[PDB]
Order: sequence, then C-alpha cells, then structure tokens
Amino acid sequence: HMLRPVETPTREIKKLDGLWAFSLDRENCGIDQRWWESALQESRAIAVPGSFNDQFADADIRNYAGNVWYQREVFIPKGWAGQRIVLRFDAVTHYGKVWVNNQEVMEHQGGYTPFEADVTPYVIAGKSVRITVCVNNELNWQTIPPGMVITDENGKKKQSYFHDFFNYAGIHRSVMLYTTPNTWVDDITVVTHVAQDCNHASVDWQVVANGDVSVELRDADQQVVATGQSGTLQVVNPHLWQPGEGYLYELCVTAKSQTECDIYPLRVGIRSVAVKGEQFLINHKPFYFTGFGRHEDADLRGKGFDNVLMVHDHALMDWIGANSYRTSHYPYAEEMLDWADEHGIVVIDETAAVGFNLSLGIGFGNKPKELYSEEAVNGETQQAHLQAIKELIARDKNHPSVVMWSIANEPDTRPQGAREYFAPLAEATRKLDPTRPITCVNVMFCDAHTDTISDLFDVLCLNRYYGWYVQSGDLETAEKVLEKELLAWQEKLHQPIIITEYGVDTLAGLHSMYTDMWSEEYQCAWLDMYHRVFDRVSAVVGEQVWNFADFATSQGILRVGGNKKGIFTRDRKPKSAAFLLQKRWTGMNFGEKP
Amino acid sequence: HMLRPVETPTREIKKLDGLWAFSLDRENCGIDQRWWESALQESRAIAVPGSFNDQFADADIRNYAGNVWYQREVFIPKGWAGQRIVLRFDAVTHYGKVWVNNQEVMEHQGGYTPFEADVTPYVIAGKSVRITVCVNNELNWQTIPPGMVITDENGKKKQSYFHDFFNYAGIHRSVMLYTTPNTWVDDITVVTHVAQDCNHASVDWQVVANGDVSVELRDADQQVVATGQGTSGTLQVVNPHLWQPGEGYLYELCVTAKSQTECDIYPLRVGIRSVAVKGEQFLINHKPFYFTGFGRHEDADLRGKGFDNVLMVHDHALMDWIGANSYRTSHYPYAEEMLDWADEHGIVVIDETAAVGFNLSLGIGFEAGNKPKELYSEEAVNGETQQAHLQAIKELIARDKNHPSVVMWSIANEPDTRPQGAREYFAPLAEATRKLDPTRPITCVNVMFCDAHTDTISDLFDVLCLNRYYGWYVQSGDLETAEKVLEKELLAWQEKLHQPIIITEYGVDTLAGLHSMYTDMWSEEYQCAWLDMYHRVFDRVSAVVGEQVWNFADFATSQGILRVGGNKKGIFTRDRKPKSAAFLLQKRWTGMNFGEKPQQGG
Ligand SMILES: O=C(O)[C@H]1CNC[C@@H](O)[C@@H]1O
Ligand SMILES: O=C(O)[C@H]1CNC[C@@H](O)[C@@H]1O
Repeated sequence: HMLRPVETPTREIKKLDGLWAFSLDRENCGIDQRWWESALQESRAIAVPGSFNDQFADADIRNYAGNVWYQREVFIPKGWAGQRIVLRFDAVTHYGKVWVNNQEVMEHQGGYTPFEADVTPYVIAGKSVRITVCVNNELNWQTIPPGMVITDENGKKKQSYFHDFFNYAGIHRSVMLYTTPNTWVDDITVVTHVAQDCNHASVDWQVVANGDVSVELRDADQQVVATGQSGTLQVVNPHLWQPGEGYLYELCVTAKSQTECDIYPLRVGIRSVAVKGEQFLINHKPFYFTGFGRHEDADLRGKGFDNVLMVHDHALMDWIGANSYRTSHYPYAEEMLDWADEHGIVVIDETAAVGFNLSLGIGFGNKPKELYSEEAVNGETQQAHLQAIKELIARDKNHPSVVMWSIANEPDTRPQGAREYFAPLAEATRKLDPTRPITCVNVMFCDAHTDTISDLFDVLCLNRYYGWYVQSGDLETAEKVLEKELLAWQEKLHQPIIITEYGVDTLAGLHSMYTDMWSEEYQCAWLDMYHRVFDRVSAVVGEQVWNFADFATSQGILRVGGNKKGIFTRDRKPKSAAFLLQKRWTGMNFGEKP
Repeated sequence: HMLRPVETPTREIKKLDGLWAFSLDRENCGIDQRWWESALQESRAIAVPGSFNDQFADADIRNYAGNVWYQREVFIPKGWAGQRIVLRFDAVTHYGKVWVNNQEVMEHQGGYTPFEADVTPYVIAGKSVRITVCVNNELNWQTIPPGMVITDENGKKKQSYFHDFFNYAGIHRSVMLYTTPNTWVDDITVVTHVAQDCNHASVDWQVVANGDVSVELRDADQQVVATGQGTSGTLQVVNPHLWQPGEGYLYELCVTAKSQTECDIYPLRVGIRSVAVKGEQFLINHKPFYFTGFGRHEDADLRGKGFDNVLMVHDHALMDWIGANSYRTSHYPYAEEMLDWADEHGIVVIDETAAVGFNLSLGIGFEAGNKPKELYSEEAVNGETQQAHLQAIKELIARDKNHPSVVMWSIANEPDTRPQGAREYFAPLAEATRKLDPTRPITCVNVMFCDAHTDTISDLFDVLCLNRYYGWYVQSGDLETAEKVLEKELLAWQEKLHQPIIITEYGVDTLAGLHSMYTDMWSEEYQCAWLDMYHRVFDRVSAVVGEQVWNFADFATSQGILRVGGNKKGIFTRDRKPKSAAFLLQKRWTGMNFGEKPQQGG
C-alpha cells in the first residue's frame, strides 16, 4: 500500500534537512557493535538527498563496496500526540535498515521505490529522536539489478555489474515523517474508460479498514463534477487529459469514522490508452512518441533528486519539442511523474531490471557461462524481479502520464530459460494492471529472427546502434541494415514499434570535415539517417534518442569519462544535434508522425 | 535582532518545497491589479531556493530587469495554537515584498541577509494560507551593490552595474515558518577574552523579550561547566578548550527565557577564541596566523547563487584537500550554513558586505550606458548610499556577530579611493563599524590602481587587504618584470602603513585544457608559473600574513569581450574539476606547517 503523502489534516516534517552524520564501515562491524545505539564516531557531514559517492571528491569513498551508515537527530512535533506517525524513505538505493533509537523500524531491498513504517510506539511527541540507516550497495544475482561481488584473497570487495550507468548509492530521495489520524485512507486505485471523448466513467477501488468512505470528484475550478459513496463508479462529461494540456481533475476521498476523519486528495487524469493493429492510441487517436531515454544523473549529487535540475531539464525538453520520455533502467523520483501529469508528458515507466545479459562490453570477474540457471537468474531472482514490478505498479498506478510499463531492459533472450523466465512475469504484470500495454525493450543482437519473448508483450521497443557498434562509420550500409531489420519486425509481429534508444557518442567540441565518429557532425548525420528510415516504415510510432545528457558510467576503455551519447553535456550544454532535434520535432504536428 | 532558527522546544516547517508559482511582470502592473489576491496567472513552476535566471534556459528570463512574482500555498499546523508564528526569508535577492492572504507583512531591500515578520494575527492554525512574494532585481546608486537601471525608448529596462559577477536574483536561500513561545529569547551577544591560553571570561548579554534569563555553558560532552543569571552582565570563568584553526572546539550556551507561564530555551554555539592585530601579525589566540585559501562565490551551474547542500559538502571536501585554512565571503554575505560549517571545522573566515563596485574605472561589469563623471557625488554614492552602506554593515554584523570563525569584517571591495570624498564617505562607516563590533579587526579591500602612493583611506583600517594582478592586467605576460613591480609595491605598502598584509585576490584567467610550451597567458602552465612567482615574493615580505587565490572556481559574469563565458581565474572549473594549478597549491598549503608562514624555505 503506497500513496504519496500530502499535507492537509495530515502533516509532514521533511527530514532531508541535509547534513546527516555519515561513516563507512570497512570492517563490517557496525551491526555487531550496534552503531545505532550511540552517535557514529569518526563521521562526517553528508547531504541528504544525494549519492554518497561523488560528494567528497574521494576515490576510496566513490568506489566503496560494503555498508555505509547515516544518522540524524530530529525533534518530533509536540502537536502530533495521538496521531499515527509514519517514517517514509522515498528511496534508499539497494538496501536500507532503519533504527529509531534502539528500535528497528523497517528494512527494504530495492533501491528506487518508497518504504515507510508506523513509528507511533517508538517516539513521544516533543522529544528528540535519533534515526540510523544502514545502507548497502551490493548487488548479487537476486537483487534488481543483478551483480556479482568479488573478494580478493586479501579481503577487499570489488563490485561487478552488467549495466552501463554507474552504481551510485546512498539516500537518493526524500526521507520524511508524515502523520495521519488513526482512521486513514491507505490506498486508492482509479481506472478511467473512454470511447469517443464525450461521456466517460471513472471506476474506483479504495481500501481503509478503519472507516467508511465518501468520494467526490472536483475539477480544476474546485467545483464538483460527480460524487459517490469503495468499489465506486462515476460517469462524467467531456474534457480529457491530453498530451497537449494535461487537464487534471482532483478526486478527494474522505474516510469518516465517528471519532476521527481523514481527507486525501488524489489527482486523476481522465483518458484511455490502447494498442490496436500498428497504432498506439491515446484517447482513440494514434500517437507518435518523441523524446529521450533519460537518467537520474547529475554532477555532484549522483542520482540525488533536485528541484532545480528537474525544472531545467523540462525547460530543455520543452524547448526541443519532445512530448515523451522513458524512465530508463530504474523507477524515477515521484515528482518527475507528477510534473508529467500537470504538463501532459507521456512516460514509459520502467523497472530497475537491467543487465540480464552477459554478452555486452558495458559496465565492469569470471562470469557464469549460462545466464538462466541456478548460478544466476534462477527462481529467486524471478520472484525478486516480480516483487519489483509489484512495487513499481503499486506506486505509479494512478498517474495518467504513465502509458506503458516496461518490465526489463535489454535482456539476453537467446538461451532458453529466457522464455521460461519472462512468460510468467509478463502474465503476472498484465493481471497486476490491465489498463496499460506491456513492453520489454529488446537489445540489438536479439534481432527479429532470434528473439524469443516479444510476442508476450503489446509494444515492441528497439535499441538500435547500426553505424555505431556495427558497421562503424558507414551511414549507408547502416541505413540499409536498419531499414531491413524494422521491416522484418513489422512483418513478424504486426505490433507498434518504438525505437526507445538510438544514439552515438559525441565529444562536445569535436568537429570534423570528414564526418567521422565522435564528432558533432556525425551525431547530426547519424540521427538524420535514422529519421529517413523511421518515416518510411508505417509500424514505427515513436522515436526516443539515446540519452538526453552525458552521464557517468564505470571506468572502461569504451567510456571517455562517461557515456557521451548525450544530446546535452552533463553541464546541460547543447551539442549541435540539439538544434537538429528541435527543428524536426517542433516542425511536426503534435503527437503525429511525419 | 537576528537569530539562527534552531529546533529545541521550538519547531520549523521548511517552506523550501521549491515548485512555487512564478511569473514575470513586463507591463509592471502586478502592483496595480493586486496580483497577491488570487492565484498567479500564466505562471510556471520555479524551484526555491535558486536564482530564476538560469532555471528555464531562456535568455529573456535570464536578462530580465523588473519585478518577479513567486506564489505558494501552505497548510499551517494545528498544534501551533498558543505559539507565536514567524515567516522568515533567509535571503530574497535585492528586494522582496510579501503578502499573507492579501496582507503585506514584511519588506526588505538587501539581497543577502535574512528578514522576518511575526505572522500570528493573520494566520489560523489548521487552515491553508497563501504566500505571495514580489522580488525586485534592480540596482540604483543607493542599493548595495550600486548600479544604474537604464530605460530604453520603449520602457524595457537593462541593468548596468560595475562588479564582475552576474547579478543573479530571486529567492536564494531557505524560506521557513517557525514557532516560539510568547516568551522568547530574541537576541544573544557573546564575547570571549583570551589571556595566554589558561583561563577566560565569556561576556554574555542577551535581549530576551519577556523573561528572566539563566545561562548555562556546556562543552562538547554536554556537561555543564558554568552557570549564570541576569538579562546581561553574565561573565563566566573557565579553564578552557580554545576554538582553534583546524579543530574548532565549540562550547554550547543554553539561554533560558522563563516567564511565569511559559519557557523558551535557545542553544547558541560558542567558540572561545581571541583575534587581534598586533604589529604586522594577525594573532589568533595570541599566536601569529598565516591565511591560505580562496575568494569564493555562491555560484553553480543551474541554480545560480541558490544555496545547495551537496555543493557545500563537496566544496569543503576540496578546500580541505587542497590545504586551505581560510576564505573570504567574496562580495556579499554568504548563507549561514557556510559559517556554521566553518564554526564546526575551525575554518577562518573574512566576512564581507555587498558593497562592491564603488568604482567606475574598471572594464569589469556591464557597460550599457554612460557612467557618471564623479563617483563620490550627489548623483552617485551620496549620503544615502552611505546610510544604505551603514545599514548593510549593521545587518551583516547583526547576523554573524557570535560566529567564532569570522575573524574580520570587510567593509567594501576595491572602491576607487583617488577622488576626494572617498574618505568623506568611508571614514564615518569605518568608525561606525568599529562601534558596531569592536572585537574583530576591520578591513577594506584595495584595488590595484590605488597604489601605496595614491590610496587615501587605507589608514582607517586594521589589516591591509590587497588585490593584485601584475603580469595580467598590467605587464601582461612578463613574469620577470611583474616580480619586480609586485615586490616593490608590497615593500612600499609595508613601510607606509606597518599593518598586516593579506593578498585577498591574486589569479589569472585559465582555460582548462589550453596548454603551452611558452607559458602563455590563458594557459594552465601560465597559471602555475604566475602563482609560484607571486609565492616567492610573499615569502620574502614579512608583513604578508595571508594569501587567498582569486577564485576557487570559474563563475558567471555579464557578457563582455574580457569574459570568455564567465571569469576563468578559478583553480577549479565551474563543475569543480581541478586545473593543473590545483596541485600546485596543494603541494604548497599542505607542505607548510598549519597556520604558519613559510620561512622562505622548505
Ligand atoms: O550502448 C549504450 O549506450 C546503451 C545501449 N543500451 C542500453 C543502455 O543502458 C546503454 O547505455
Ligand atoms: O577581474 C577579476 O577577475 C577580479 C578583479 N577584482 C574584483 C573581482 O570582483 C574580479 O572578479
């Protein structure tokens, strides 16, 4: 059960003061000596939220593998006596264990979604409370994403993994205490059915075993459009949420007990999404995706959320004419999807299940020789995977801006076990939520004649790098390979085709008369050639450029101080292909394919 | 009366949530049609804290001159019934006017120090209250810093100013509502006297509004070491753990404000430390100290001068790594988080007002008009510029009075002191500052072309602060001639004043990546040679007790043929990557013993 806390007759004290106390645990004796009982000795100030890696300009902290300890004091507001008090972490990347003054509150494996707990019997209103959080950043074969910790014969752990971005960790998002009465709306699901945009229904389902519920549908002018009294349904008149506007009704659910009362406001976007034939229909009209795969990657904070960075990246995506993006390779911060709700941005929401593939040269030992096996990606990783889809859906269900779930990124689907693995996951997800199409984004070398699993999904998502990783430098042959491959998919599946990734590394400042790789002239010619090919194949309904910005990776001979396929630098300065994308994307009609 | 909000039987609701509503006012009718009365129209989301300029990647918001509108709703807690509620803005840059549901509560001009208002009579506990703020970013001759707003024929205003950083504006630090009981400690002043490091007296004086006071002084182990009574006139005798550069041991002063019915307790951090200028030495706890480090800026990539916690932790990691022990709040007061950090980690800090650009002889700044023909006149820098300047000195001292890390007040930065009337202006504010805070030495930072033969006002101050660029702006490229000019100038300054000499700005513009076998201007090799030549001169002049490299990091300036996308004299880049010179400084500042002048050897 998860909703984003709001303020009303429910309160919140945001505890991301910044400046917790922080210390490594190189000897792995924190839990044994129970460091949560006292103040951490030999600690230093750390900023919350933000990754602990890049915060101290220290190579030993940055590449650290083990447990790290956060700690902070905080006075509980005296006006909270007799309320339910919830300690919420919006994200603790990979693993957290929480103590409130010698008492353990909660522990969570899965570093991108919230976890909260009821802390009433362990705090008294008005006195100071100590919170210790033991964060762990290790990946093994049953974490999402997977990884492999290797120890030397001397005892220092080095982490290996199989995805392209760097393995930042720490407290990445909001820690907050929020209160609620002891009669409290705990969960609301709303499904919205449309059919020629003139009168449509909002089925309701909501759970609070603590009180009886009234529901009342407000509009943007705070005037009531419908009312009902769990398992509700309301019928309404026309003004849909559309990728242009993003008109949001606001549905206040009241939970009445005789003694107490609780009001929770949930914003509803009224619209439909459905795949038919080769079309991706938003409110029964075909839609053409444009935009980026992104990353939560910033200069000094790592993957730490930041409001200024959010406003400025959306100013850039607005200027460049993108209507859509994909939360590439892990669930994003919540405010991202709240912003897309208000501004009508289409989002592909995606689980952290990346790196199920031992055949890439990206992302940092001796790896197992068959991927699907006990040794790696066994039954326990399948259920850990499924738990990640449950948590992601449970968090983002009501968001209108999420038009599609992506259960995994670039899995190796050639060995079997790939289908024996992904078939139950696609079916569990489809029943967890049937209001949105389902996809799995497919890696390049699993071409149309080789991949095993994409007929279990609704939309086909392709990451193609012809002219980069294969046919390197030759736009002409890469053109012909590209335009032979997507026609091959179209005949095979007759599904909508989104190219969720296409991009080439580009050094900001490298200019060439010869249009060769790494130069800005090549990123321009490359993107345009992919565009010529997209426009001639009817089945492609979306383009998303690989990354919007340069981002940090693990060290390697293939990554010049990071992944450089950005349209913008890590500084968010535009490479000269930003004006290529702005000109094409804003010249087209909104949401419609050239 | 100014105090840092703390949480001890007192509560705060940080309204920094960012994502306020934001709107410009190009027709300048927001005051006319009463924009605070309803929700801002055609607004957009803005992050707070943070300058508004670089946030939307649009030049016409960036160079906007006029009023900006922020707006936000906030639910006010039920359990603050019998409590006093205060709305506080730790910085609204330049001018800010606030409305609490159609009622103006506050108004402030001064972009870098906090202002607050008591909001109890217009707030209902439990109901949502809407907060509208009108911010202005204009500078005239009686603002600090000064400037000239230039109207074209169509009413579009362009701001010209005379300082070398961009004029970022908006709500730059943290906006909060906090409580207090209706009996409350409103101001504390603490002075600490040192007598050869064995026993000392902490003069206390407190202005509680509404109660008798006891004080209690606790150590780092929270054990009581001294008690006292009375609204003031508390002086406590210790056998102490001094606040030292390097460690920064902080006692704790618990001030009790007890009335008949209510109670209020405020914990103020107290560093036991004495600062004194004796001879050509700057003594901290009666020992000669050598400053190393930086002039800084509150400047980052997309938040402008917006405060940020990751950025503060990382920059202190770097300043600790490179061996710096000091810095100067270059050109405006910094956030209090910065000076609280310096208090904890024993970092020596020169505090500075915003009085920069009292000089119309520099190519620095924005030149979008015609500058006045005389700086010290009724048209520019008049008696009201002097009162605004005094006001800025009082607010600055009123906030940082008890920070042990502050060792000096900087009244102004590089004023032009050749014209008569520079002393008619600066003498009264120098004595008024000494009457505001007589426990810390006083300085004014001296511009390069006011040499020892020409400067008129430096004898009014305790420490001589120099900004020199020989071999850059003059004798360009010529290291061997520059060495002679610099050593001649520094020996002249010492002989004329016999004050301590801190070089608060020396640096050269340096493109990261530009390398040269000829050690040319703008190359990383030049930066290195230039810094090291300056260092050989310093080490030969006894009166020099400090070196502060001009900037820690590259920062944004206004457009001009002298500023390649900003000022590039940083040791680090804007995204905090080290230039070659960073390893030069690290070898010097970590090779010296801590806090002591290199004896011309190694
Ligand atoms: O090679 C690339 O740049 C991309 C290929 N597909 C997956 C991405 O994580 C990766 O970054
Ligand atoms: O020109 C420079 O680089 C510096 C000269 N002295 C004043 C500073 O504000 C300025 O940044």
